[PDB]
Amino acid sequence: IIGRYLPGTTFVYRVDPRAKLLTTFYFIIMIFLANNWVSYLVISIFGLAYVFATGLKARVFWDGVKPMIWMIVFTSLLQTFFMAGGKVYWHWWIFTLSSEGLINGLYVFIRFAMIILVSTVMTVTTKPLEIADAMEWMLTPLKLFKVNVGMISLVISIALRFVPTLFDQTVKIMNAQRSRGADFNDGGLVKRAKSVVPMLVPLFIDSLEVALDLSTAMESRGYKGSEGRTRYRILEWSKVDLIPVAYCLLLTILMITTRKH
Amino acid sequence: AIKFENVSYVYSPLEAIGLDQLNFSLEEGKFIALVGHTGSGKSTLMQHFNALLKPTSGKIEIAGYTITPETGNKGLKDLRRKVSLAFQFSEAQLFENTVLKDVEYGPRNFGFSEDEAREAALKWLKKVGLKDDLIEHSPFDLSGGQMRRVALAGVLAYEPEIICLDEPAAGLDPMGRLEMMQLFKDYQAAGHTVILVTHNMDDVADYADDVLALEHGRLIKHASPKEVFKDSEWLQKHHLAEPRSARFAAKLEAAGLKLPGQPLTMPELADAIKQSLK
Amino acid sequence: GSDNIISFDHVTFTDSPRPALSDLSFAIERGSWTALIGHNGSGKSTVSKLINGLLAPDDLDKSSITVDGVKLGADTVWEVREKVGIVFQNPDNQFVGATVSDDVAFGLENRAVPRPEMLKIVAQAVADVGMADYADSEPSNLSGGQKQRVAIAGILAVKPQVIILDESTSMLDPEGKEQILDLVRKIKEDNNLTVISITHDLEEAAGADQVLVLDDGQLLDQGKPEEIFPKVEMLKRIGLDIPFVYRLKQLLKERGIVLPDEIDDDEKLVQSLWQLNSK
Amino acid sequence: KLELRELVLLAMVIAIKVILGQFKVGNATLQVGLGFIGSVMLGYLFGPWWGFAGGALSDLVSSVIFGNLGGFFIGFTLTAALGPMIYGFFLYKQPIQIWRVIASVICVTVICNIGLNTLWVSMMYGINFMVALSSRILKEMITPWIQMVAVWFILEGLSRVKLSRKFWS
Ligand SMILES: Nc1ncnc2c1ncn2[C@@H]1O[C@H](COP(=O)(O)OP(=O)(O)NP(=O)(O)O)[C@@H](O)[C@H]1O
Ligand SMILES: Nc1ncnc2c1ncn2[C@@H]1O[C@H](COP(=O)(O)OP(=O)(O)NP(=O)(O)O)[C@@H](O)[C@H]1O
Ligand SMILES: [Mg+2]
Repeated sequence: IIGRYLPGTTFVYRVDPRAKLLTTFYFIIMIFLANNWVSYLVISIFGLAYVFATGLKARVFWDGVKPMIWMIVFTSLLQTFFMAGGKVYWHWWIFTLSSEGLINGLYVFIRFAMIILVSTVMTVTTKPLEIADAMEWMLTPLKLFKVNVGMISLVISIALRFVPTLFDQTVKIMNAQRSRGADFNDGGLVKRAKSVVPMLVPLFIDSLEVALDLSTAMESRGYKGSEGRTRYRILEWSKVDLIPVAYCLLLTILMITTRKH
Repeated sequence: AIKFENVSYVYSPLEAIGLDQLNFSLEEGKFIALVGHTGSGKSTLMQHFNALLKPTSGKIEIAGYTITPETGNKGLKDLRRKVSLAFQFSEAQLFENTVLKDVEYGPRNFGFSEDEAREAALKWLKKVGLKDDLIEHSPFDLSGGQMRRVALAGVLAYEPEIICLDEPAAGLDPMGRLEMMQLFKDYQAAGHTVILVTHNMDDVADYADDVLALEHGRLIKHASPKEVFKDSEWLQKHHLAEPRSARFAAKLEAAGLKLPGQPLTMPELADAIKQSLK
Repeated sequence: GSDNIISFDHVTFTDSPRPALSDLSFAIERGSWTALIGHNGSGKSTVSKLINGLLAPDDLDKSSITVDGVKLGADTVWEVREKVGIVFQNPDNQFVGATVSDDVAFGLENRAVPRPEMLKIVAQAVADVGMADYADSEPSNLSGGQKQRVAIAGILAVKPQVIILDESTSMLDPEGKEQILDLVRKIKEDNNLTVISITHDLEEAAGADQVLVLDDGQLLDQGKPEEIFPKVEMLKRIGLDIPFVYRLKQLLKERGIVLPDEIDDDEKLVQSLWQLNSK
Repeated sequence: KLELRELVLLAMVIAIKVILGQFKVGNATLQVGLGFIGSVMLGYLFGPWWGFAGGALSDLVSSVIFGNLGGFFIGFTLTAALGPMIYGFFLYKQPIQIWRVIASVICVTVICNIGLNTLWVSMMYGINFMVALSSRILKEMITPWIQMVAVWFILEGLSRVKLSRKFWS
């Protein structure tokens, strides 16, 4: 449940996390910029090339599609029914199928599939600390607004390190309360809402204790501030990082010409 | 009489054997104590008593109820009434407004009448030694040694029968530890089993009647502590500790004092020393 | 040679009615294991926080906290905190870094040590505590013993001159307690530090070079551990578990066997009982 | 303006919000995520102006650990950070009141769950705004009637904790 990294050897694993994260944001941006059918063919080709390059079995992608498949089909069907034009095919009182509606449903399912595939390739093919460092680096432009990014990086790091510990603490607290006789799912709305205080209040107080202890520790080891501190973990650009950008640029060129424009 | 038949829990690439073939029949009314090295699955076996977990393939006979791998979560509010678990840091489960309401939050879940629940909570705060005027203070406003006592009076007020305790006196002062152990040793006297899980071995030697030794998720020895601490070689081979009195007696036997009997407790060791010098 | 000196103190917390530490005066010789023992909530962690300048006395005019010949003041805490390192009670609360060998680099990061030096200092510090095989391992995959070992490595990376074990081994399996005490004593012998261990346990303090007893924020008695424990009445009245040897001697005295107060530790008792039986 | 203890507590509350996004309440007919509870804490304790940062970092950490399976996007971070801001504006330090919690949940549902989250979905998946609105109108119309009770009891619990000696200030 915690973490989704899957080790391997393919070259996508060697792409620097900042370059990969920028490529994913850029792919999400360039999804918007595709309307014509050949443009969606280009999106499909590039997404499937990236997926076949990451060298993963289809079951992890299916695991990434299963939670939100119902919303995918519901939205695709709503788009097909809402927009009508051309051949009418099967008809009803208001449910009017159409060739334009069918192709629009397909062209929204394509957007769903590509967004899911690219996001899953990000989450699966890079370590959580690597993504944390990538985001702490991407937050650099905020230095121009005089806001402090050292505080944000520290808060992200502490929260990321304490998510699993607090999850174990939470499940232990629920186990103790269930052993006392609590029922966390049955009894109506009022009972189901009253039975969340025992889940939270001991967790909140344990969080207060952990916060005080960790603040004392960091203050005792010499945390004067986030300015004037080197770093232990660093991200260094490689030659393989030229592979995304050259890819990431090429896609753009096609959408300059391939779409209706 | 608690009975376990081929009980075995498993955690996928991370399939871990958290527990293996267990074959034991705990009797009723005996201060059973669980021992084993760190990571020996004492807590996993402990959580099978109130069916918080469920055996992967086996059978549990607990307090007259039967637990099987397919048994659902419905109908357990009449088992967890007869089997109460006090986790390691029980003081980290207090949440209510006042100590009395926190203590009676236990019985209120098991169909106790409000007046009956309040009277039971008052009785069991009086028994655990909590102060009379400390009843209505906020549970978060007390010390550690008082939070622990409130928590212990919380998972024990509705008079369970197969109570299991994961180190109830981990961080108490020696007077408090002695008081809690006497409370439990007196609680079983009324006819309730007090299964205990302690890495400490002096109080197990002093109080416990049955000892369950767990090695790497499997029961290895189950007998009285008089017949478990007989040879130090086995205990040192299976990572188990030894009570201080037994270790001192073994060390003294090197000088050749030929101590009669088998001392386990400090008064017993002192009496054995006195009887030997004659 | 008094490495650490505390004169009259008042550390009234803020708000509470009674002071947390009344007039407290003690000294710590350099290189000597000095152990503080006190009742639960007698004001030991407050002394620990006072030593490394994290807190401060309220009456700054006639209160002195000298560390390594450097007085404690408003413009000196960031220097004294460099040469004193504290290991706190909770093994996992103080683990700040994302992973081992990244936590051990926190003390060096806070002092802007260049990375080429850090990459060797953290490796050596992890090697000292024997956690070499577990570098870059997540905190949730470690027990209490390993987390305390990595915290010791972390406070040793900055190369301190005082290690204050604020009840470091009060949450572990006795095997872990023995292992960590052996590790700390080995590090102290190798690097020539001064260790102050704060423990409610008495067996751990039975080997200390000096013992300081705190009662209600005051220094009750002070001395060597072979002349502090034998006055069992004080240790019983303040709520401290007497060591095994002295409890057994008290039991024998109750039964009718009188032994000298010089008889400390176990093998001395064994030998004395042997000669008594041989008669 | 935040002492180091309060920053570590903010990281704690962000972690709690990330965790509570997975614990669902309900049955097979209806399931409601508990993530909203995290928001109200970030609204109740630290206020709105730090509640925004708390929400944004909560969404970032949720994307890092549990995976942003819905596609990386900045609009989703904005919607996850625009909830705690409203919660803080309504109930940061003011005393407990039922009208405050009702208005808070209604305003967050109108502004975040609808009106902006639907706008981001419509922009990403290229569908018309009405289609996206009608696809998720049911849950965004049923959920506030449960949120206004769960948040009330959670706020009661927090108000009870804050009066103890655990909370320093
Ligand atoms: N849900 C689980 N079910 C079974 N085994 C588990 C589970 N989670 C972890 N384990 C592993 O099972 C082994 C035994 O777990 P556990 O029962 O916690 O040992 P334990 O010694 O009783 N814990 P402790 O109380 O600190 O001594 C360890 O290697 C755990 O990592
Ligand atoms: N933050 C605080 N605010 C008010 N009083 C406090 C605070 N911390 C400690 N005290 C009190 O000050 C006294 C000394 O505290 P402290 O030294 O932490 O006890 P302690 O011995 O460390 N507890 P323990 O760690 O189990 O030994 C006690 O009476 C505490 O209740
Ligand atoms: Mg245990």
